[PDB]
Amino acid sequence: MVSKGEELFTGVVPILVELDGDVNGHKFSVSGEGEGDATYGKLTLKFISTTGKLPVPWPTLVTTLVQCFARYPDHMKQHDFFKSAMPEGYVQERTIFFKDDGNYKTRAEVKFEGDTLVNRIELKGIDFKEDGNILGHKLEYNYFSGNVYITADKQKNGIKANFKIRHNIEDGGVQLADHYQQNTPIGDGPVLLPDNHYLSCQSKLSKDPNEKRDHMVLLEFVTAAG
Repeated sequence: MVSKGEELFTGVVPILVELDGDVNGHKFSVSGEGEGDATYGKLTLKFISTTGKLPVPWPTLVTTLVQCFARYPDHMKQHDFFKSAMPEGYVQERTIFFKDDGNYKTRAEVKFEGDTLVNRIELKGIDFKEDGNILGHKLEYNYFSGNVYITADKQKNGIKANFKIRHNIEDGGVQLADHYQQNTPIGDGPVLLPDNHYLSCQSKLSKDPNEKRDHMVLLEFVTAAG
């Protein structure tokens, strides 16, 4: 049978993202608008910086800026924690260790507001080197992929995940970002605790030729597997 929360994602769902960030005392805000279609695991979004000068590369913010839009194959639907927590939603927490540099710590609440999926985020970054790859803006703006490895966290009625992102440096090298993640439902009802599996993710960053504010256009595909 079709799950309650699963039925909320059969079609195109509008998305709003709101992030407040503080990286080594540099404050910034990001507003995102777009849509997701979990039938195809497809997200299309436009992000705009609204306050302080964006102190970090846009690519380092992709993973923080809604895994309920993952396409879960039919044979895997009973391992989809994310949709099962809806519409009340879940809290997502991460620490993102940038190798030989600082870390982000994030807390996000993901839920429906009416028919819109909303991601509200607070982001704190510390210990970043002021001429490093992040504060020095030395990362390429193009494309990366990821495998989010998900395990059940039945103590907290949620999940844990960890994964690595390799961000291309302009010089040719790679800036590693080690992600550690926990998700806990906001409601008190039953959620699907999954067997071990992963999310295969692909992110394509682009620019709106007409847009003069600091911004990021994102096309993303997310597919459960394993």
